Amino acid sequence: DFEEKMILIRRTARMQAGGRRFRFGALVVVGDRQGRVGLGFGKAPEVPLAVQKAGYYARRNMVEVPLQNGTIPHEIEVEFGASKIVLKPAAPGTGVIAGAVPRAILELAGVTDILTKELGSRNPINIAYATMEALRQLRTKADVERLR
Amino acid sequence: LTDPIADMLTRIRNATRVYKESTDVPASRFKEEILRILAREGFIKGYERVDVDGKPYLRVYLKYGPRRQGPDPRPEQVIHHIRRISKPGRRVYVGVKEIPRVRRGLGIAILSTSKGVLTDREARKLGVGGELICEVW
Amino acid sequence: RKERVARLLRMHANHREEVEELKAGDLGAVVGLKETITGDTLVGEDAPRVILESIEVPEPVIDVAIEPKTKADQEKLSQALARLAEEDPTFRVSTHPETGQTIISGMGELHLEIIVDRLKREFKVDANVGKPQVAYRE
Amino acid sequence: PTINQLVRKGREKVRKKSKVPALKGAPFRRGVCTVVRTVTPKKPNSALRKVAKVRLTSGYEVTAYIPGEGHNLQEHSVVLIRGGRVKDLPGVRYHIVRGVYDAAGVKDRKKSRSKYGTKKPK
Amino acid sequence: MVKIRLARFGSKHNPHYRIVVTDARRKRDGKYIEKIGYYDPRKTTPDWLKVDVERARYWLSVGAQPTDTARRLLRQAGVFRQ
Amino acid sequence: PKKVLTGVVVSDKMQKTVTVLVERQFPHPLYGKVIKRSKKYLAHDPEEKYKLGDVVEIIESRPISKRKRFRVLRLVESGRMDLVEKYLIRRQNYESLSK
Amino acid sequence: GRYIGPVCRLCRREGVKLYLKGERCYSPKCAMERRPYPPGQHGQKRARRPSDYAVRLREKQKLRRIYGISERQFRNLFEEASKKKGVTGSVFLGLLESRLDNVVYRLGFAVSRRQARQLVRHGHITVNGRRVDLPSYRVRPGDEIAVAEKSRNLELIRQNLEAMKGRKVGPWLSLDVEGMKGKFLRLPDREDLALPVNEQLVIEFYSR
RNA sequence: GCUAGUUGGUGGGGUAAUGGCCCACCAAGGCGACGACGGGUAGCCGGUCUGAGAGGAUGGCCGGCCACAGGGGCACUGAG
RNA sequence: GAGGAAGAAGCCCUUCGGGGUGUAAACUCCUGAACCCGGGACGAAACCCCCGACGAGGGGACUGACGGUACCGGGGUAAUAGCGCCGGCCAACUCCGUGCCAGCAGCCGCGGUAAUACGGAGGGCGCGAGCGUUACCCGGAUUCACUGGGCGUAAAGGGCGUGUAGGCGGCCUGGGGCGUCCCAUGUGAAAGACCACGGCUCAACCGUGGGGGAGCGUGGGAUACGCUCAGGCUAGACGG
RNA sequence: CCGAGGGUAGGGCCCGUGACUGGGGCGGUCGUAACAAGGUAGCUGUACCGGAAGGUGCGGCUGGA
Ligand code: SF4
Ligand SMILES: [Mg+2]
Ligand SMILES: [Mg+2]
Ligand SMILES: [Mg+2]
Ligand SMILES: [Mg+2]
Ligand SMILES: [Mg+2]
Ligand SMILES: [Mg+2]
Ligand SMILES: [Mg+2]
Ligand SMILES: [Mg+2]
Ligand SMILES: [Mg+2]
Ligand SMILES: [Mg+2]
Ligand SMILES: [Mg+2]
Ligand SMILES: [Mg+2]
Ligand SMILES: [Mg+2]
Ligand SMILES: [Mg+2]
Ligand SMILES: [Mg+2]
Ligand SMILES: [Mg+2]
Ligand SMILES: [Mg+2]
Ligand SMILES: [Mg+2]
Ligand SMILES: [Mg+2]
Ligand SMILES: [Mg+2]
Ligand SMILES: [Mg+2]
Ligand SMILES: [Mg+2]
Ligand SMILES: [Mg+2]
Ligand SMILES: [Mg+2]
Ligand SMILES: [Mg+2]
Ligand SMILES: [Mg+2]
Ligand SMILES: [Mg+2]
Ligand SMILES: [Mg+2]
Ligand SMILES: [Mg+2]
Ligand SMILES: [Mg+2]
Ligand SMILES: [Mg+2]
Ligand SMILES: [Mg+2]
Ligand SMILES: [Mg+2]
Ligand SMILES: [Mg+2]
Ligand SMILES: [Mg+2]
Ligand SMILES: [Mg+2]
Ligand SMILES: [Mg+2]
Ligand SMILES: [Mg+2]
Ligand SMILES: [Mg+2]
Ligand SMILES: [Mg+2]
Ligand SMILES: [Mg+2]
Ligand SMILES: [Mg+2]
Ligand SMILES: [Mg+2]
Ligand SMILES: [Mg+2]
Ligand SMILES: [Mg+2]
Ligand SMILES: [Mg+2]
Ligand SMILES: [Mg+2]
Ligand SMILES: [Mg+2]
Ligand SMILES: [Mg+2]
Ligand SMILES: [Mg+2]
Ligand SMILES: [Mg+2]
Ligand SMILES: [Mg+2]
Ligand SMILES: [Mg+2]
Ligand SMILES: [Mg+2]
Ligand SMILES: [Mg+2]
Ligand SMILES: [Mg+2]
Ligand SMILES: [Mg+2]
Ligand SMILES: [Mg+2]
Ligand SMILES: [Mg+2]
Ligand SMILES: [Mg+2]
Ligand SMILES: [Mg+2]
Ligand SMILES: [Mg+2]
Ligand SMILES: [Mg+2]
Ligand SMILES: [Mg+2]
Ligand SMILES: [Mg+2]
Ligand SMILES: [Mg+2]
Ligand SMILES: [Mg+2]
Ligand SMILES: [Mg+2]
Ligand SMILES: [Mg+2]
Ligand SMILES: [Mg+2]
Ligand SMILES: [Mg+2]
Ligand SMILES: [Mg+2]
Ligand SMILES: [Mg+2]
Ligand SMILES: [Mg+2]
Ligand SMILES: [Mg+2]
Ligand SMILES: [Mg+2]
Ligand SMILES: [Mg+2]
Ligand SMILES: [Mg+2]
Repeated sequence: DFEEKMILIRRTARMQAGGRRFRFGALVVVGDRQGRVGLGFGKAPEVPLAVQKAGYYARRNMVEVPLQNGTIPHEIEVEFGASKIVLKPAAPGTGVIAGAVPRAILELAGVTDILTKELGSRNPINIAYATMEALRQLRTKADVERLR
Repeated sequence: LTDPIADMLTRIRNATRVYKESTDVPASRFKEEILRILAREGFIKGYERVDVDGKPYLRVYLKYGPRRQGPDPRPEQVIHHIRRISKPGRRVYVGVKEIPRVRRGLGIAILSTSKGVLTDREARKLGVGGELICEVW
Repeated sequence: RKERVARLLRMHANHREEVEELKAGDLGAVVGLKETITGDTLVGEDAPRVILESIEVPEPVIDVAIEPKTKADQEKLSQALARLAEEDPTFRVSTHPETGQTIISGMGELHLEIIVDRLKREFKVDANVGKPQVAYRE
Repeated sequence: PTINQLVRKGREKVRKKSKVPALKGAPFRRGVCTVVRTVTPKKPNSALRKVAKVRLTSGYEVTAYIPGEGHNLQEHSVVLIRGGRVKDLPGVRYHIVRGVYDAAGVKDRKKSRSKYGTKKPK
Repeated sequence: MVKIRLARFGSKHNPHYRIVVTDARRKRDGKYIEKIGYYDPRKTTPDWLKVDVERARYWLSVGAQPTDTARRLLRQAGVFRQ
Repeated sequence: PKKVLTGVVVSDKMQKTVTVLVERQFPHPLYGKVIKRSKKYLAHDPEEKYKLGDVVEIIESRPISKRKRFRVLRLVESGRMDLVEKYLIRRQNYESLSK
Repeated sequence: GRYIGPVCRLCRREGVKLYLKGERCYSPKCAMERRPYPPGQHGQKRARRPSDYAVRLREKQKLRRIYGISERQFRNLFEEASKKKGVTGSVFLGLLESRLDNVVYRLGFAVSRRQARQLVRHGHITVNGRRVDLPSYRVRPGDEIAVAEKSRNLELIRQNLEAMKGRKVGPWLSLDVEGMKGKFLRLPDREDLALPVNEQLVIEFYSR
């Protein structure tokens, strides 16, 4: 099976007569380190549920990510509205030179060597959703040729 | 019209994103020469020298992927990305060693030269350089 | 603090004689030093860092207050008598708890006289002096 | 901006403003103490902090902070100062370096003595 | 006049010359006209002298005079052999 | 080589000397874009034969006066008073860039 | 100079027996056996979830503490690596291992690198029959790591040479025993060596 | 907005040598939003530091050019 | 340096059972920085003297500040550790003292009787002949944005035109080849930086070789895009 | 003749300083202008007036009804 890492736990708060009433939310990345990843963000009235829920949604939503000696094929830039992830491919000696949100979503997909950067809003939650949709936008000399 | 090229790539861009089977772009020899590349490179099906109200156009035949599964059945694109590099505002000119390398191989830079309208692979082997006309992937 | 001893001089009636050494139980004047003041022990470099017996006695007998007139040049005096205090270690600057005036204190009339007269006719000082103010009470 | 506008009008380089003009560029500066008092700091705070007005060899007269528990400072104290805003105190933007000139270090200090100019206990 | 002499390099107690052609009125170790080979007076490696004898002749011809120990390592590897 | 350059005569109101305005083009070292710039050369006409409009080549020559260091080499084109206006209309325009 | 203090505590913090003590490390009397929690007042306190910086910090001190070396020298070796051709992490362990004092330990001349370093600093070792006392001598492929033959008649080389007649120096080394020599034949492969060290976590550290 | 040795010319002095370098005369020019004039600050470069790079910042030690020898002016001797 | 307890004393913690400093110490033993003796340099082979011919080659002699130093050889004592931090950023936690006081402070902010945030202690984390601090440069700053930003409401469309310079400019054919691309060649000093080897025991330092690029000069070549010049067009624009 | 510079005289720029005064920032006294239709929708350019916030005239805006 898969490996889990909680990436972001956070208490929110909502208002109601006499009291602010909370609810927690957790963003979790899940991956095999050999090629699949996934991410889901879930919110229960208690921390540990919402973590598990984040997991539930984690596996309910996964990603190809066509590794290549542990790096990615092409360099890729995606914007998830104001937040902006950039991935660059790195030679077999480097390492994962990423943030913390992109560190996880890249380590669990089994990226071993990468150059990256977080221009734009460096908000975790959108930097997350951004790193994913950029992964799931990777292609190969294959699928290019297949398409042409 | 200020940049006939940008116009065309944008005729072509705007076209595909709503999956127009074709789109026609007013014609020039230079214009054709780039299309002639798009085709040859798997980006478009190809093109023919049509005519609207007696006006010499080019009809570009667009090309996509399969219908897909899920709630967004729209195909992926064949030209995912196309944009002017050199420009009337700012000429870009690269010498051969200056020549860029689009999407780690998977894409191209079409670049005018004193030896035809080549691609990056093409000029790098031909040993020349010129005006970075655009980029496709 | 470490300190280079360049030259060593004996002072005679009429001339200054240079000499390459100064044995124990003798007096002379050493050229070179920079930080050394009076009543400060001095040892060769690789030796026991002993401090000679100090000295110590009389506390000042006469006290005189000095008013820095006006007023951005009080501190012409502030740096003046810090140069003084390592030059004469027998006067004593102090500032009054209440009233806040500056109180030079001395070994006698005469002692305060020249110290004061210097402070002006050698440091310009915009200042006058006299009887210290009294800290009263209700 | 168009590429022309940049050709014409360039891009304006950012310039920074010293937060220790008084030092005249030096690491530290020497000075004498004109006033030594306590001051009160702004909300949300509430102490009596020990300050010194100090006239520098640069020309400037600045007010400085006296770090630590207790000091030996008063009028005419010769003193050495370093860059260092104290956040709560209007107009304080340098510190007196204890253990220099007439700045006594702190009696009984045990930790971080490097920073209160106390020598090492035996 | 234009000269052939030893232009010191290396470091302290590590002499490492560079017999050289340069105008007499330069610093010893200043802009020379041409490097015509090194010299390691300490003899620390098999090559403690390699005068470009092809070049070192051209100079001597057109003027260049030399140190009384420039020639020493110029004779030593014979620019003078008849 | 003695630098040769090509430009229009904009002043002949001197005596055995003509002003030759010279354009050059080059790319902006930061912003790529090609840009024009120019320079007026006082040029030696020993036989006074050059006039307004006359696009000519002038050549790097030895000094003849303070600021004359080129002599005209060869008449290359003629009557380009459009370029002459292109430079008067700029000059003239200056009278309204004051306060 | 070197770490020099209480050394079990290194291992107890690091949650991994680093074999620093040498002769004692395999005894039930080592510390890691009796208490394998971190040193000091707070070890039996239920440990807390470690940050990524931590994780790479701990991983780094781990590698570093193993070769028992100054963070100065460590980093400078490491820098040499990055700039050197190909795979940084590997070439790191390479140069980390191509250093003398640790060789002597790999060749069991001495019990631990500490003991090894002493031996090396004392002139009791020689590379190539030239006497060499600098524990940072990067040994290069082809070198003869002698014992000083005037150091030969010495209770401690013997003892350790004696327990080294037919054990296996790794794939890159060649202990001609009896005659006290040995050889540095190959800079290691990554696979050549297992240490409790993620070669990559350390690169990701110095990337901050 | 600037400019009377100012910009050009004829003749001459000066110099190792071109030149408004200096001088007499003739002409009315020369320069400026591509930033003249003016004010500020600064010796420049090889390089150095930082930076993914582009770029930013810097110019002590060493090597190259320049400028200066308390502040000014001046010429003499000399290949200089 | 090796061995050295289910683990001394003191100190810190404690639910009072125990936990921690800690194999750390003591202790056994092995090595042997400094020191002590003995020897002891490379840097210096030319200038000059001798045969020859004052030349080519040969041969002989004098000369060492550092220096009795480096290094070698023999003997040879367990032999300085300190500084920053331990609320979050950020690696490291408890007890007392204190009580918006005394103080901390780079930003958030911490102190009002139970403070992991002040002060001391024990413990811990990081560095180690150093550790910290202030000043400043570049970085994070994609926050002057060329690479690589923006303007309906966040800072940001000129109150609206008309037009000067300027910037930009439709489709076809041809000449030039200014930009642009290519090859050659000169220049691009030395040190530096980079790759290789090599000298000092290592390294710092240093030596030898290699690889050069931008940039500019000179000659040859290309013509697609831009430029200029020359003809034609009518889809822009103006006109009837 | 030119000429360091000295001197007479009139100008331009900069910097420091000055009785007093103008507002600006930081750490009790009067009212209640704004935020809810904020108790007269708010804001607006201008204008006159008023201890003060502000009020009022004229026009505009909706970012009001
Ligand atoms: S003995 Fe056990 S505790 Fe001490 S070092 Fe060797 S491994 Fe760690
Ligand atoms: Mg969702
Ligand atoms: Mg956006
Ligand atoms: Mg943020
Ligand atoms: Mg935020
Ligand atoms: Mg795929
Ligand atoms: Mg004093
Ligand atoms: Mg309070
Ligand atoms: Mg408070
Ligand atoms: Mg005092
Ligand atoms: Mg001599
Ligand atoms: Mg003339
Ligand atoms: Mg021995
Ligand atoms: Mg780094
Ligand atoms: Mg960095
Ligand atoms: Mg005249
Ligand atoms: Mg003449
Ligand atoms: Mg003449
Ligand atoms: Mg003149
Ligand atoms: Mg003349
Ligand atoms: Mg006249
Ligand atoms: Mg110009
Ligand atoms: Mg000035
Ligand atoms: Mg200056
Ligand atoms: Mg950047
Ligand atoms: Mg220099
Ligand atoms: Mg002068
Ligand atoms: Mg002078
Ligand atoms: Mg002087
Ligand atoms: Mg003089
Ligand atoms: Mg027990
Ligand atoms: Mg105990
Ligand atoms: Mg106990
Ligand atoms: Mg021990
Ligand atoms: Mg012994
Ligand atoms: Mg010798
Ligand atoms: Mg003879
Ligand atoms: Mg001796
Ligand atoms: Mg010895
Ligand atoms: Mg001991
Ligand atoms: Mg620290
Ligand atoms: Mg840190
Ligand atoms: Mg922490
Ligand atoms: Mg208790
Ligand atoms: Mg108290
Ligand atoms: Mg503290
Ligand atoms: Mg407490
Ligand atoms: Mg509390
Ligand atoms: Mg505390
Ligand atoms: Mg803290
Ligand atoms: Mg900064
Ligand atoms: Mg930047
Ligand atoms: Mg800024
Ligand atoms: Mg931009
Ligand atoms: Mg922005
Ligand atoms: Mg607004
Ligand atoms: Mg408008
Ligand atoms: Mg207006
Ligand atoms: Mg126009
Ligand atoms: Mg055109
Ligand atoms: Mg045009
Ligand atoms: Mg050309
Ligand atoms: Mg060079
Ligand atoms: Mg070596
Ligand atoms: Mg070299
Ligand atoms: Mg035409
Ligand atoms: Mg005069
Ligand atoms: Mg005068
Ligand atoms: Mg005079
Ligand atoms: Mg004034
Ligand atoms: Mg109201
Ligand atoms: Mg109202
Ligand atoms: Mg109202
Ligand atoms: Mg309202
Ligand atoms: Mg109104
Ligand atoms: Mg009233
Ligand atoms: Mg009213
Ligand atoms: Mg109204
Ligand atoms: Mg509203």
